[PDB]
Amino acid sequence: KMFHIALYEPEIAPNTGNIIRLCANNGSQLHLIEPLGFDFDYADLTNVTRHKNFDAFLKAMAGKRIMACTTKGSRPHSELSFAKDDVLLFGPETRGLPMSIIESIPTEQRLRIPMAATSRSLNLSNAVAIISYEAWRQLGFEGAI
Amino acid sequence: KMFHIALYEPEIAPNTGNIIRLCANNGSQLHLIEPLGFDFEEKKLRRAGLDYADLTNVTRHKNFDAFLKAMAGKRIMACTTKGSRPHSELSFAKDDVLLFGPETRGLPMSIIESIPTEQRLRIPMAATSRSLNLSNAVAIISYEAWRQLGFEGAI
Repeated sequence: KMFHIALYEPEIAPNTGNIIRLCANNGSQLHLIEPLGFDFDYADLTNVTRHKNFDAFLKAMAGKRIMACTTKGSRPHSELSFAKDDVLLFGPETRGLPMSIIESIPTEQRLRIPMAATSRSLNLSNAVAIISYEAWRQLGFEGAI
Repeated sequence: KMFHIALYEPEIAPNTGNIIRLCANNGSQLHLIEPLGFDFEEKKLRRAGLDYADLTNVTRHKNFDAFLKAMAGKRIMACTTKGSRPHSELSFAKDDVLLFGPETRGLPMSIIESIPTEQRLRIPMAATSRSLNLSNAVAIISYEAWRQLGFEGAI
């Protein structure tokens, strides 16, 4: 696997469906951190790991570098130096990551996607796509045909 | 102002909802080339969490000929699997057009073969059997292009 995409308590089933397919496209593992806000190709499901809670997730990822998507004390995603086996952690669609999780992540590991003057947020699946494909670009798209 | 995102005959309303957000976020104009596979019903933007103020950056074109007249003189990149070079290998510039085929079909051959090979873009893939969701493909290519221009217009 190139990267670990981690979704904290995701809300909207279609976004998670899109992210599962995206993870097959960039060669990444998806991690769903329960509780999920909806019910849970078969080859596309061999790339998904469910974790009972955030603590179980941390144990399973112990030793990996965790990047969090947040606008609090973050740089533009393209300014971080990504590496194989990085974890890319995303908050749910309507709330973002809780402060207790954001505070446990150093500011050097916080990333945001730049925005123009517009009040609308990006769809979560598109945000994962932009961040994971920027990270993959930095690794010369290792494993692509 | 930044780029022109052009969707040829898009099929699925939620993808277009996502791409409206993408274009508002990077300071781009969205171009919908009819026929579309959905309307812009009040009820339809409602389900997308959007309204008509979000459509101030959207242009509808009656057909591809109308689109070409409107884009007269602009550089047109085709985002296609029958593309030659990865999206990140092209050098983008302000006012570039990024043209995407619909969800289930590619662009017609008359469009693809009329575009120089060096302006045909593909997104690298681990698994080539599966295609990218159209909203994700737009996101990847438009934000790579915006990165090359130092995210001009971000706040």
